Amino acid sequence: SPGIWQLDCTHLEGKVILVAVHVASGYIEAEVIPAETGQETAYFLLKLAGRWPVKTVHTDNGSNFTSTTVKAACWWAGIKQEDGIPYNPQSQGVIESMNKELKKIIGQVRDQAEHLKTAVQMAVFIHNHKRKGGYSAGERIVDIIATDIQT
Amino acid sequence: SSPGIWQLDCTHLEGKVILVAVHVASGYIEAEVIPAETGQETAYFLLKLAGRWPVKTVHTDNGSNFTSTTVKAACWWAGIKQEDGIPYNPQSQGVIESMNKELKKIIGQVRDQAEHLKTAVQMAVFIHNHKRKGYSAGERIVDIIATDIQ
Ligand SMILES: O=C1Cc2ccccc2/C1=C\c1ccc2c(c1C(=O)O)OCO2
Ligand SMILES: O=C1Cc2ccccc2/C1=C\c1ccc2c(c1C(=O)O)OCO2
Ligand SMILES: O=C1Cc2ccccc2/C1=C\c1ccc2c(c1C(=O)O)OCO2
Ligand SMILES: O=C1Cc2ccccc2/C1=C\c1ccc2c(c1C(=O)O)OCO2
Repeated sequence: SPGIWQLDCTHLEGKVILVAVHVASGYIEAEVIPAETGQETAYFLLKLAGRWPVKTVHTDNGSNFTSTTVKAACWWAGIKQEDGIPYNPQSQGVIESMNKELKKIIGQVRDQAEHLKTAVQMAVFIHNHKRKGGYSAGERIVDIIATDIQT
Repeated sequence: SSPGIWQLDCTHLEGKVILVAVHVASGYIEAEVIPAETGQETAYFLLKLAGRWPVKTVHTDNGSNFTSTTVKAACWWAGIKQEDGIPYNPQSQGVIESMNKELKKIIGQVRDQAEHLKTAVQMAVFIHNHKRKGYSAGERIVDIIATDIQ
């Protein structure tokens, strides 16, 4: 469970925002891409798994589930690729809520940056630092993974 | 003071620039390929970093990025103390130089498995961070920051 991530893809300004959520903590990484292809998704997972211990990924849709490039990246990085089917239905709502939160932050900083990608990274910054402890998502992920290392 | 300190490091390969941030206390890195090191690239890269780890201090890699107003804007935004990168401890220039070689060596060993340099560079970041030294850099940074919170 310290190793489970969920991929999430949302839209804004006719661009695509790919998001990985660390399910246990709510911590995210996100990027702007021109379209969600297998190649983007695979490259994004390679980045994530080099930066956090990614054991399992719940892919956002069936195309990325099926994608050969995605499977190659998952194999390369040691990731157990899974579907992202909400066998707990509160899953669709939690994600939908995140997407709305993120878009609201992106809107609040909209003005401080010329490009959408800068706004998105500002929104990642704010989401990850936001106090619940009240511990933030960033503190939780570190706490979860550190606990896990000492066992 | 050590859990928040990062060092910027810029190196070259295949006519492109590899921008690296090293968590000084753990050796853990993030890195990107850019067409050229500009203030804007450096500022955007720092914004990314500080959204993903608690970045308190950055030692910039050179005086241009030290001076750059875009880099100062991103440091301000993200709450980062921008410092110089003067190796007051000389054991620094040597540690950074070794890393760059280690990275290029890893990039060379994977270079065949990916069409693009960016992919090879992220493979290298993956290999460096996971390498057992037997704790890894990725293990160390989590333990350093966890200890700090608690
Ligand atoms: O003006 C500000 C304040 C600020 C605070 C934090 C980060 C960036 C910026 C910033 C501009 C900017 C800078 C670099 C970029 C970039 C943009 C942008 O305007 O989108 O796009 C890609 O690299
Ligand atoms: O530990 C981590 C991992 C991480 C990853 C990304 C962002 C923050 C953090 C983080 C901690 C943290 C969190 C929120 C904060 C904050 C701190 C902090 O510096 O302790 O101070 C302001 O709001
Ligand atoms: O073939 C493989 C094996 C592999 C293992 C891990 C990650 C990528 C790849 C990969 C290809 C690839 C995929 C996406 C990319 C990308 C490349 C590339 O070939 O550089 O460049 C940008 O997005
Ligand atoms: O805890 C962290 C943070 C982190 C950030 C980035 C990469 C790895 C890790 C990491 C741990 C880890 C490290 C090396 C390994 C390894 C593990 C692991 O999965 O625990 O298993 C194989 O070599």
